[PDB]
Amino acid sequence: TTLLNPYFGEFGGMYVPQILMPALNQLEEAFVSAQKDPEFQAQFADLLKNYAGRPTALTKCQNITAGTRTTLYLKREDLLHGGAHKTNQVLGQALLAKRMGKSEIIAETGAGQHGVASALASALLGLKCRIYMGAKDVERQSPNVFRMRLMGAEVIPVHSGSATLKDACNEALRDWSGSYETAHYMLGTAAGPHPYPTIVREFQRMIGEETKAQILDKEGRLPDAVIACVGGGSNAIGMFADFINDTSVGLIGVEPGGHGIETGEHGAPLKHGRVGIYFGMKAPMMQTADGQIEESYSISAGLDFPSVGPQHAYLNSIGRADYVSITDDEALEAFKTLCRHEGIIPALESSHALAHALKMMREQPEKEQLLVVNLSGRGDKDIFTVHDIL
Amino acid sequence: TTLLNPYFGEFGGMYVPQILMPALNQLEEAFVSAQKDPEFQAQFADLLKNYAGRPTALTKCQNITAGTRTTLYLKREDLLHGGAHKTNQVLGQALLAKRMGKSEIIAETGAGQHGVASALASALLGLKCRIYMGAKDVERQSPNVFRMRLMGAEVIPVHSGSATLKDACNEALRDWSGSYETAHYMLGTAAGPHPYPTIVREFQRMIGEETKAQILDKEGRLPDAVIACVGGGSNAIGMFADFINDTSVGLIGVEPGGHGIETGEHGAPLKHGRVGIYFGMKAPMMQTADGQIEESYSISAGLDFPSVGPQHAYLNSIGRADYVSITDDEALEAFKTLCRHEGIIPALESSHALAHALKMMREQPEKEQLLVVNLSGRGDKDIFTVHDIL
Amino acid sequence: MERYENLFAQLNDRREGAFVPFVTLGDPGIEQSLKIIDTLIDAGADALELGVPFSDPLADGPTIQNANLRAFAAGVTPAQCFEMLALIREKHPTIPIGLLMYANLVFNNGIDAFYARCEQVGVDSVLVADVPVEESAPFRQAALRHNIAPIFICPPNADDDLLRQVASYGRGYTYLLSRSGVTGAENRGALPLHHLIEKLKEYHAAPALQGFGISSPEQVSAAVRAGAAGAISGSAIVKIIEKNLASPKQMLAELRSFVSAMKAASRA
Amino acid sequence: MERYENLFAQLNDRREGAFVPFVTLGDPGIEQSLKIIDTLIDAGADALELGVPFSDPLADGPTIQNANLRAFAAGVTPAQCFEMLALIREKHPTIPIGLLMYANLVFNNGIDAFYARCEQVGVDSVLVADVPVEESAPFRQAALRHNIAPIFICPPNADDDLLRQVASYGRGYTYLLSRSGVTGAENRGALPLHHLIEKLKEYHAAPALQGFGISSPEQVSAAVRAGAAGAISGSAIVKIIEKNLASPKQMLAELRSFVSAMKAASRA
Ligand SMILES: O=P(O)(O)OCCNS(=O)(=O)c1ccc(OC(F)(F)F)cc1
Ligand SMILES: O=P(O)(O)OCCNS(=O)(=O)c1ccc(OC(F)(F)F)cc1
Ligand SMILES: *Cc1c(COP(=O)(O)O)cnc(C)c1O
Ligand SMILES: *Cc1c(COP(=O)(O)O)cnc(C)c1O
Ligand SMILES: N[C@@H](Cc1c[nH]c2ccccc12)C(=O)O
Ligand SMILES: N[C@@H](Cc1c[nH]c2ccccc12)C(=O)O
Ligand SMILES: [Cs+]
Ligand SMILES: [Cs+]
Ligand SMILES: [Cs+]
Ligand SMILES: [Cs+]
Ligand SMILES: [Cs+]
Ligand SMILES: [Cs+]
Repeated sequence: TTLLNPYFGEFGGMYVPQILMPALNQLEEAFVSAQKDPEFQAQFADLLKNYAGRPTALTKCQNITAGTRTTLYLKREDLLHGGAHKTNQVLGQALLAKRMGKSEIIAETGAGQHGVASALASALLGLKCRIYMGAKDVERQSPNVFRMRLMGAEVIPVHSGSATLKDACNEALRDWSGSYETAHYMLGTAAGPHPYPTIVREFQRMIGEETKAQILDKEGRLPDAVIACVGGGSNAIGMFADFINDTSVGLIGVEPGGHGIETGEHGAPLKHGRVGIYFGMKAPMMQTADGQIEESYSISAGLDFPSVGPQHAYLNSIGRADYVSITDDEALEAFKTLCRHEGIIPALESSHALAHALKMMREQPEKEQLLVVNLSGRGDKDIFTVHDIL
Repeated sequence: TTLLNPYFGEFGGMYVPQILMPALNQLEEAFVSAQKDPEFQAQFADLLKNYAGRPTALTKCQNITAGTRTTLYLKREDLLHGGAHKTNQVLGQALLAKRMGKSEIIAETGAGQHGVASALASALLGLKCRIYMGAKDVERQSPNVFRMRLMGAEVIPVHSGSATLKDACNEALRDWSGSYETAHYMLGTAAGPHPYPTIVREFQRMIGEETKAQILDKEGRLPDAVIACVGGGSNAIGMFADFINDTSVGLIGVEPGGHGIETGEHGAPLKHGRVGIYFGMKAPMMQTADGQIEESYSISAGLDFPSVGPQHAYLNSIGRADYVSITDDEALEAFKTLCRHEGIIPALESSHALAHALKMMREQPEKEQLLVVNLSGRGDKDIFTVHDIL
Repeated sequence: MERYENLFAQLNDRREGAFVPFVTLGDPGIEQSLKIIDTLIDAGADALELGVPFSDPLADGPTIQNANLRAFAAGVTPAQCFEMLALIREKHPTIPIGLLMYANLVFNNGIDAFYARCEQVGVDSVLVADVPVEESAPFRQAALRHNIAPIFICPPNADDDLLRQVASYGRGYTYLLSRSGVTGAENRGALPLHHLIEKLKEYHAAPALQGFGISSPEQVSAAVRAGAAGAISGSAIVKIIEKNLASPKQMLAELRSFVSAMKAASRA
Repeated sequence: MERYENLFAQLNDRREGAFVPFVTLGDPGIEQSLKIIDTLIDAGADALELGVPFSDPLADGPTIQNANLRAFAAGVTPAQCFEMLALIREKHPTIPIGLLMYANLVFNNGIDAFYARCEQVGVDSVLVADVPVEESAPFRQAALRHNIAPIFICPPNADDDLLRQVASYGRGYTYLLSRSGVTGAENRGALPLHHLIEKLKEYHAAPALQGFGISSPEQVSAAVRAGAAGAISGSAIVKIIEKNLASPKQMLAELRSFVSAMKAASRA
């Protein structure tokens, strides 16, 4: 029994061990209560404004689109405190934890951005934060690991399974299944068991709400399409949510194509996986023929996960959103192009979204189109990766 | 002959070779014209808002001041595009360059932040940017050098003299003395020959203007003191300017104490140097007994310069501003304290200002005081430096 | 078939509890795993709980995580597990055999087809560790269509609605969790709450087996005394495998000693 | 003293231009620099322009930057430079000696005291490279109080107000820049604008010496033909020092040859 629908069509659900159901029900109840509580909303709004820096800018990018009929805006989540959109929802989840009376936070992380976001919110709000990270990711992400530790978080390497993000997800749930009475699990994306896909969407939806107000102010009309990269689904659903009922507005999600879909080295389960049950949800995933969870790949660690949040699978199924992929090389070109033509260094994650918008423009340069790309993060973190390739 | 006063009391002036005087006069005239031009002002305001992300937040920091009578706010220039306050004035100087009809930009840089800021503004606004950087600094600042190159700027190592910031300053002026007809020199701080101390103050003064409006909104009264670090003087004069005539508001500038003033390894010329003429200005500087320009030192590259802008020397002389110093170790402690207690990673430059505010609080914990620290930049860039020490 | 029903009737007639070991199929290889299982049975196991190696066993602690890893290092697949299961059943016609599954391995390629294969090889029950009662409908329905008992979990904190659901939906045996958290001998659980054991009987639930953290004969005796029909032990058994990897003969001897002692504790 | 006035009167009587080399004092060491300077004089230099090594020579290109560096590598200080200057004057009583200074070395420790020391050792002029006429008042006043000619620079683009100021404020000679930019033989300047040379004479300016980029005898001849009283050459001279560091005798021979050729070009 739940207060809210745990499914988006066939996708979603609460596929956790029985022992964790009371934790999910408690969290859902606290969320529903918080959403009706003007004091909670005012607290959250205050942190977003005065601590995180909202609203973020909407930047028109004229140099990139010169000589075409594309008008391109970037929603500047790269300017949020922490350098990515993740800060929005960790602040809301930290306030939910406190609403429930909990003093500890558990979080998983792969790229390390969610671990840093969780650590900063926990430092601010007086929570004791522990972060699971696959040992292979710990090795690759020294800067983020050091940031987490500077913020006072405990970083726990995970050596089981493939020692990467899915394995850290599992370990966070193992911990929570024994510690839920005192710890909140701060899941890092719009995926996992209900109520997380819903909560994370609602705590990211200011991205699209602000974008709508800003584009109406500047252009007097809604975008033709909004475009966002899809790792687990949070920045994209945050951009999409407020436009879902504006039927004219295209919603385009961009999965990582890695070395190319045909190579199998990608992270594009929505269009190239098949439905399975894992991480508490029924959702498309990359899996072996006999149902073991597969290894995904992207140049960008933030997109590198073998599944995707259930609301995206649903929006695709009904045709409300379209999903495409962008390869490593296409993302790298978009990264270089934005640096040189706009003086903005984008996250490689976000560069997938930008690369698809650039393709939309270049393929049909006389097509009139007003596009918004969600620039989910800054790319300072990627300069060596990009350096080591070029 | 000039339109504006080139001096602040005895300090300042235009100590350049005769050949550069027409360039300075032309720049002064263009600035005076731009300051009266509502179109220029609207363009500049638009870039600051929609590209750079202004206004920046003013964040109350309750955890740090718990149990004392200090109330501490941080002005969040760390949230500006680029991660430091430097972006404000490079945008204005790029627009001045275009107003004058110039197509090229020259800039000096030591830490590399100004080089990156200049490169991003030049990328955005269609200018061809070349950056001088002492060879010793190039070696130390690979990440920033790579950012500059990603943005399309030419980075020119300087091997003469001490191969560091003062030597890059000299080389930028050597270049300008032959190229002024087509290039603008984008000086990186509120120092150098008139009109640069004035221009840079005016293109940074939104820091203090916003701070005033924000603190009045939140507290209903002006700060007891505003506190800023002093490398060349830009972020501090940007914070101070709008408060100079509010005689109750203390203005505190924090110079780098390095390994300690008594060691001579510091960058605190205002309080520990003596007046000289260098870099186009009469100002306090660190110099040998017979007048060679000395080597400064700080853990923070952004503060590491043997002089200081002339308006700070003037404000000190009349007692309007007070200047203090903070050692490497004190800055490091403030850096760690902000990370852990507020979830904000401050630049090591800005950590000098924070360290002094923390001392103000800790030394007199029952003193009622409302303080604003200018958090001039973010400290992602410093995490390895801090790592390698701890 | 009626393997659990027949077992519990026989044990009741002897005033005896069930002792039910867990192992991972194919840990540390197929041949050795078959020998391990025959040893467990010969030493007195009343029933078996057998895990199919899965990439992401989120209800298992490190001991069983490592068993899954060893099986994968030996190349063990679900198809090989079903071949093992058919062989085990052909040797041992009456012992109840339960699988410990994760949902994706059941759902992957069709829920109905999975339970049909279970019926073909002679499995008696399936416990899907990451399907709570709330999500269980298609699993329990397919199980029952193929004469497989779907096993459900009763947490020590279970409220009345949950007890009623577990009693109604489950068959074969009711899994009584000794504590929250994940599998592991390193963490001992509580005695079955007499309220839980009694409510389950009131609601005509399948007989209860207590599991999680059971590693000593005294805990087996205690579970039965509290009203449970028996006890399950996994990590304690798998630790003997792990300790003796380099000594396969010693491994079987230690498994035999341990199981004999655990089974002895269940006798009245 | 009246050393420049006497020199220009003597040269005018011979229809001759001045040739004035620049070197950095103490490059590549004190003893060798003294020998270099004696060689320049013996080879026909009419006057000298002598740089005091400074940490930040912002009007100098790489050749002279490197001369400053060599002098510092030899430990050369301003005090040692003044000792050299006294010795040079004691050997050579009539040759005009001009210093090329940067402002901090003059201001450091008192402007008046600096020009007093210049007078004591017998210097005739001081050119402060980073003090434009607009900032020059305390420098020019102190110079004149100590019988030192303050030298000012006339850019090729100089407007009328500037020409009038340079004519009024300067003494000894007027420095006529051949081009914008910094010192260097690698960059040749223009012929003196006849408008500039003529306006300076109209305003009764001190006689003009053209400098920057003068590296060949033909440029010396051309400067004089355009109406300048002479020409200054620095980088071309300093390059001979740089090329011959390892061969001090060859260095002096090449300096002698070069200066002789440059001076020959100034003759009518
Ligand atoms: O002795 P231990 O502590 O290793 O426990 C062994 C239990 N093995 S098992 O197959 O019964 C078993 C039963 C239920 C499980 O998870 C669930 F409760 F979520 F369903 C996991 C394993
Ligand atoms: O032959 P070059 O090109 O090396 O020129 C040598 C000039 N040497 S100098 O002392 O007259 C001399 C004169 C003026 C200078 O700068 C100023 F114009 F800004 F004042 C610098 C050097
Ligand atoms: C983590 C991350 C993503 C991907 O996560 P989503 O939940 O799909 O948004 C995208 N962009 C940035 C900058 C990230 O840090
Ligand atoms: C460059 C820099 C400074 C010092 O420069 P000022 O001109 O004195 O402001 C301070 N803080 C940050 C973050 C910097 O990048
Ligand atoms: N790996 C990214 C994003 C992320 C966190 N948790 C996830 C779960 C699923 C998919 C992506 C993520 C990070 O740690 O910042
Ligand atoms: N070294 C810092 C700040 C800076 C630039 N130019 C300066 C001149 C003087 C003093 C400091 C500076 C930077 O390059 O970002
Ligand atoms: Cs366009
Ligand atoms: Cs993905
Ligand atoms: Cs306080
Ligand atoms: Cs300084
Ligand atoms: Cs017993
Ligand atoms: Cs001649």
